[PDB]
Amino acid sequence: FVNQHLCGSHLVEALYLVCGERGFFYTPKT
Amino acid sequence: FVNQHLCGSHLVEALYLVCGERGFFYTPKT
Amino acid sequence: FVNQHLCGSHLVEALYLVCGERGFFYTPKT
Amino acid sequence: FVNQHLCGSHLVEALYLVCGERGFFYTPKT
Amino acid sequence: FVNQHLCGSHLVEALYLVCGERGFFYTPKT
Amino acid sequence: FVNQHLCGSHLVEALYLVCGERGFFYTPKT
Amino acid sequence: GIVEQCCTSICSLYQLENYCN
Amino acid sequence: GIVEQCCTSICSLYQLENYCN
Amino acid sequence: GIVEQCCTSICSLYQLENYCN
Amino acid sequence: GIVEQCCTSICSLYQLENYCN
Amino acid sequence: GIVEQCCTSICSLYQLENYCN
Amino acid sequence: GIVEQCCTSICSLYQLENYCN
Ligand SMILES: [Cl-]
Ligand SMILES: [Cl-]
Ligand SMILES: [Zn+2]
Ligand SMILES: [Zn+2]
Repeated sequence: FVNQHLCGSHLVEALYLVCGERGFFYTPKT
Repeated sequence: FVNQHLCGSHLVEALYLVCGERGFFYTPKT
Repeated sequence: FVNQHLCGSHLVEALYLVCGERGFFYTPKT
Repeated sequence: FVNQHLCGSHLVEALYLVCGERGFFYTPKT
Repeated sequence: FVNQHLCGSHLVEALYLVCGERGFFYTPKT
Repeated sequence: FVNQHLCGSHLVEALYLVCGERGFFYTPKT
Repeated sequence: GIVEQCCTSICSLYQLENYCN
Repeated sequence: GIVEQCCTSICSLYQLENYCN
Repeated sequence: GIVEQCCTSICSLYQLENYCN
Repeated sequence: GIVEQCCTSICSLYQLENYCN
Repeated sequence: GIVEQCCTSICSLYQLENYCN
Repeated sequence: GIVEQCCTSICSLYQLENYCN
C-alpha cells in the first residue's frame, strides 16, 4: 500500500474501505 | 428534510455530513 | 447539524442527501 | 463515450461532471 | 461538455464515467 | 484488513486508494 | 425523467446534458 | 443498528445524528 | 451564491435546503 | 477479472494491489 | 501528464477519453 | 490526530486501521 493524503470526506471513505464490517470511529480535533 | 436508503460508503458519507466535527461511529455489527 | 465546507462535487453530494426525492437545482456563479 | 446506469448520488455526480458551471437540475419526480 | 478541474480521486471518478465498460488506465507522474 | 464487494465507481476508488502513485488499470472486460 | 432515462434505463453523457441549465 | 435503521430501512438526517459522538 | 459560499466560507444544511425543488 | 474477483465476489485490499501498475 | 494537468490546470472529457482502454 | 494528520501531512492504511472497531 501507498501513503495517503486524505481530507474531509475522503478520510471517511478510506476508513470505510479499510475497516469493513468492523466499522470505525471518526474523531477529528475540536 | 427527507428519508432515503443510505448504505455502505454512502451511509458514512451521510454520517460525516451530519456529524462533522462532533465525529461519529459507524458500527455495522451494531 | 453542523456547518459545512463544501467544494466542487461535495456540494452536489450534500444537496443530494438534503433534498432527497424532491431534488434540487445546482446553480453556480458564471 | 459510453452508456451506463447512473443512480442516486452517482447520477448527480455525473450531472455535475457534464454540466459543471452551466448548473443542472436533478428532478427525480420528473 | 465543460472543462474540468479534477484532483485526486475526482480524476478517477471522471475517468470511470467517461470510459465505462472500456475501462481506463490511471498513470500519474512519479 | 477486510474483504467486501467493491463495484463500479467504488471499485476504482478502492484501486486509487490502494495503488495511488503506482497507478492502476481498471479493465472490466478483463 | 432523468431517473428513468439514466438509472432505470441507461443513458449517455450527451443525454445527461439534457439536464443542464 | 445503523445499517438496519438507515440502509435496510430508511432514516432521516436527524436519525443519523444518533450516531454522532 | 450557495455554490460559492459553501466553498469559500461555510454553509448550513438548512441553507442547502433552500435549493431543493 | 477484477469485477469478478472484487464486485461479483469479494476481495481484499491486497488482491486489489494486483491491479496496480 | 493527465493526472497532473486536470488538477493543476483544467482538462476536458475528450482528453480523459484518451485514457480509456 | 489522524483526521488532521492525513490531511495536513500523509498517513498510512495501517495507521487508519487503528481506528477500526
Ligand atoms: Cl451503489
Ligand atoms: Cl477535494
Ligand atoms: Zn474531494
Ligand atoms: Zn455507490
